[PDB]
Amino acid sequence: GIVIPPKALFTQQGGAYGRCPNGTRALTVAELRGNAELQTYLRQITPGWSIYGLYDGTYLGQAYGGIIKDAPPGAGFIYRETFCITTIYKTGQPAADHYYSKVTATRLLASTNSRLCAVFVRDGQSVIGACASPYEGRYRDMYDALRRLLYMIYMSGLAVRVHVSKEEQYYDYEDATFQTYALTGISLCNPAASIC
Amino acid sequence: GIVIPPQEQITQHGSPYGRCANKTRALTVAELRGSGDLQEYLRHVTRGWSIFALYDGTYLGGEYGGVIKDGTPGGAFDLKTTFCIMTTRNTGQPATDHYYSNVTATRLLSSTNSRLCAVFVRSGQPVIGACTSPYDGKYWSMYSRLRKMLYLIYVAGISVRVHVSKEEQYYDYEDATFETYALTGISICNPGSSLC
Amino acid sequence: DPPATVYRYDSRPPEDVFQNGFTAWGNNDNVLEHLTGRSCQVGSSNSAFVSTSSSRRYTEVYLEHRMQEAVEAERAGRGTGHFIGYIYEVRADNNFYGAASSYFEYVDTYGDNAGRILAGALATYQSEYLAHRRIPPENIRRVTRVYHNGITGETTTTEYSNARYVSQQTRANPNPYTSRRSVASIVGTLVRMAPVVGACMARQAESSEEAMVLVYYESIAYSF
Amino acid sequence: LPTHLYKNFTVQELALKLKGKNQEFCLTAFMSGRSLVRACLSDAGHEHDTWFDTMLGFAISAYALKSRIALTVEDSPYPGTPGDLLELQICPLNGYCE
Amino acid sequence: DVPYVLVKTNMVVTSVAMKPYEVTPTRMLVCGIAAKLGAAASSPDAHVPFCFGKDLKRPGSSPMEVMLRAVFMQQRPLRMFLGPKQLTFEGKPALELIRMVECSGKQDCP
Amino acid sequence: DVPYVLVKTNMVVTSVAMKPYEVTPTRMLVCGIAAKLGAAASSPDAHVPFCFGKDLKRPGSSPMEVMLRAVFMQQRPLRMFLGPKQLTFEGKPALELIRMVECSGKQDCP
Repeated sequence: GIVIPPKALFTQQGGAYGRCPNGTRALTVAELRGNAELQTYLRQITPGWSIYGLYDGTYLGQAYGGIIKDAPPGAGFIYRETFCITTIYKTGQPAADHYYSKVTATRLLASTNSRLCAVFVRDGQSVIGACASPYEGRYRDMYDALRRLLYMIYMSGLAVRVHVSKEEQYYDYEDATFQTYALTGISLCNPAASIC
Repeated sequence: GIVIPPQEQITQHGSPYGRCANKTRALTVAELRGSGDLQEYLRHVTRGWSIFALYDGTYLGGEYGGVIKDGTPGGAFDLKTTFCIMTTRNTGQPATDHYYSNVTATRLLSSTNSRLCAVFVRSGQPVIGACTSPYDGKYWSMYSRLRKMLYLIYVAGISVRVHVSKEEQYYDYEDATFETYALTGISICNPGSSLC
Repeated sequence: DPPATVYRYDSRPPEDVFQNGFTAWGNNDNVLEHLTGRSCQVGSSNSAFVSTSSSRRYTEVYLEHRMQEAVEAERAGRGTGHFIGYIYEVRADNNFYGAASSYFEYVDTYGDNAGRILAGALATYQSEYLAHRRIPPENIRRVTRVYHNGITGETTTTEYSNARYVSQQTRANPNPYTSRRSVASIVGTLVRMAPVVGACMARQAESSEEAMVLVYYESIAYSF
Repeated sequence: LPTHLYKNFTVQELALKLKGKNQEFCLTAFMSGRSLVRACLSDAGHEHDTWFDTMLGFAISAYALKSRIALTVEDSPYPGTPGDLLELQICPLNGYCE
Repeated sequence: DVPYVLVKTNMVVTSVAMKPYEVTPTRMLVCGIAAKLGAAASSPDAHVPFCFGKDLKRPGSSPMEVMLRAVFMQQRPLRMFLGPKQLTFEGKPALELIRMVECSGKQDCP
Repeated sequence: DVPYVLVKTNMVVTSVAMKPYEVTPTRMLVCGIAAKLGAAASSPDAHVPFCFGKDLKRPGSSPMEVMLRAVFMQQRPLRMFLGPKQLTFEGKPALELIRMVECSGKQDCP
């Protein structure tokens, strides 16, 4: 099952013609579908007979009855108002260390002035996603070091123990079955040294 | 046929636990053992039934005489004091370019807050040693670019034409059979080319 | 468990492959020269190994890209845009040894500095299996021919079965292949770019029907 | 600014040196049928030009990958001298720049 | 410019380029040519010029710049959000690249 | 901390890593695992954890970083000066690396 962007990430003055401002990303219908409160919120803020673009489908103002109609990626961008969510969310959980072993890095992703991310996968399953931005975040200064090793391990098929702080959550990948947090450390596996 | 560090390449007070300070490094046996100025200096300033640590041995000074005893690498770091040589010598020569050709970069050396060096060999035998540091030197500005060319040719085994400036001399390498100056250029070169 | 089926992308067509399988370039059976690409290098080809991969997906992707190269070449004017590639399905037996396992053993015998980190990262990445000396027609079971008209964009998949294929209940050898220490100057891992592919694999897949630009994985595996 | 473009050339020489007291790097692009196209990117004094480092790295990658590049050099008012490199493009790996 | 954000799929970065940002000298342009894997040698999505701005005041490499490097060396299939803006690359115009996620499969990348 | 500086020879870095500096934000660690050749897997020298600092206020790569990378990739045996300090890496203490020099032969690396 997918992960649902919390209502609070809903960019009030959403993007325009599919160009969500930097740091924000087009809400998907799969997402809007599963978020009851956001739908609920939408029915109140939406003026009559207005249509809204989404990455997937479209949203028809309460006049049309509040309809989430599907459509191809980027099709609803024809319309001026696009629903966008802010990619970063402050969980509130403590900044403790959490890590996963035997994972590989895949699925790069980069917005403009935002994070570079990767999906860590163990034997097929997407285990967790990690992001790093030099532009913002608790660990904005460690970006330059991390991206370099992020890169090496992605180019090589090297297993890794990844560290992540659930301090802040990231909603960059749309319709993800996995959670994405802040990258804080990478450690190539070393079984014979108690690493993986 | 070794390079002997000048008398001034020496710390006023030696260091504890074998921890020669940053920018300095332990004196060898073969190095002290080949320096009239150094031994003398020691005899005229070593009191008591005291012994000192060298990288690869010990120096019984004071009433012991001034005996240099062969040892084991880092084996005498056990002692209260180890003898440290500063590794940077401002030669005071002119900035004339000097180059060595067909050299291949081998044996890297690096240390906390100091320089990155390589021993440029040719035909098996060393030829020169060059170093780069972003922290100190007349050529700190060149580090960023140089470290790039240095890494490339190191891992790829590329022959090159190295360019050094003698304005600075270094003793980072222990028991050097070659001099070691400031790196100032690298050229993936075409025999007798203008770019060399 | 040793895989029973391994794959092999190749440019050679069924009529000969089904009749005479594949034969290693030579007798150099040194596990590191092979994994490091040295025994597949242009002018040093002699590996007593036939590169194969227990991963069909891996081969599919290689082909997928070799094809796109055709479309690109045509756009540049160096080609027709047409491509025909094949993926052979092979019954693995004892004479099939795992690249990785072999590499590690080699390193766990001659010591760490004897190996090359990425050379093993690759062997894992490719799921390479090594057919020692010879992979005979009786073992090749089926094949997938792929044709792509680059200009129109048509792709035509077609399978063919080799009659000579003898059925057996076998699988790859479960034990690592072993060789003596290499006595060669190995600068590093020879890989072909976009996507990164072992030089043996990449190179063994060519025939008569330009030089392959081989590069050291080490020189680009890190940003500059 | 008699600029020029050279497609499907290869990097043959790469060099980081010092011009007087300014940093400087140059490459020699070569194509079998012809002469060598030498262009140099010099450290413009103005410390901020990340350009130098960026182009330098990019040129090192081009050298590393062994790819054909497509390069744009301006010109120097004295023949037998490398012109200034203003743009560099790495052609599709394993192929040609169209 | 383009009236609205396009979104190409199954694209692969084929060539990359660094150029001085025609306007502001504090920035440069990293441009490339994306191609829809398998398309007709002649379809519009078989040759898509793109560019993105790089700030020369900020040291290092931007997230885009790092991915752009990986996916080129590896030829990974991507979803690209192109436009509206149009920069000029190689004479012709080129769409600004504003985002780009690697394709997982037929699911997100048709 | 350990009593004094250790000098291990024929060390081969077998794993690298990065992590933030427990006590400080403006810095982080880069760590590894070195292994002395010949040593049995039981031997503690079969896997020595090390680390060293990196100042996050100075962008770039330190010489020890550059070296580490090259020697790691190349599986170059080393002579490392570890201690006397200890930092935490992967839950355990690891010796601060203050210097390392590649080996030439049995002479300098016995």
